[PDB]
Amino acid sequence: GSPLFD
Repeated sequence: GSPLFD
């Protein structure tokens, strides 16, 4: 849901 933590 973000480039780093979904």
